[PDB]
Amino acid sequence: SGKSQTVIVGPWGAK
Amino acid sequence: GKAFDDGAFTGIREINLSYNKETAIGDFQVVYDLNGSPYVGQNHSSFISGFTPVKISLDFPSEYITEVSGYTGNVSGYVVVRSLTFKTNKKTYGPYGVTSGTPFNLPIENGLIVGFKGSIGYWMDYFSMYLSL
Ligand SMILES: CO[C@H]1O[C@H](CO)[C@H](O)[C@H](O)[C@H]1O
Repeated sequence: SGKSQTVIVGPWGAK
Repeated sequence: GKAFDDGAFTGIREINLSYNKETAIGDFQVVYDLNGSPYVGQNHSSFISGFTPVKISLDFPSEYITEVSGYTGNVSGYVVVRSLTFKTNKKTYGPYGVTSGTPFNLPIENGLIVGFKGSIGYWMDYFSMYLSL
């Protein structure tokens, strides 16, 4: 893939 | 609710949110930093009205979030984000909304919040944060 990625934490809230 | 995803940027300059002391968090919009210039994120509005607006203006880049915390809970049958608190290296903003339900907190020892995604219908249903160095 040609899109950079980042760490993502969550989600908090509805399932 | 309607999902949204801002994506990752180089920092955060300003957070505009709205809440209701009886229900939860409503509108959500961020002014990000994009390589030294502000980038105005798309406004993510609640399906309804009656909220109290709040403007959290950070002295970027000397001031930056070091902890996000809040409460999730049931509102009219829906689990939503009832409250949010943003703590910086300089000051504490919030809590905004109702502090009841199940608490959550994300203290950051090293790194930065550079982006948000989530969903808003009547109230903020959920949300995630992008993290980077
Ligand atoms: C009252 O319903 C609306 O808001 C709730 C809570 O925000 C959920 O988003 C739901 O999908 C949306 O239809």
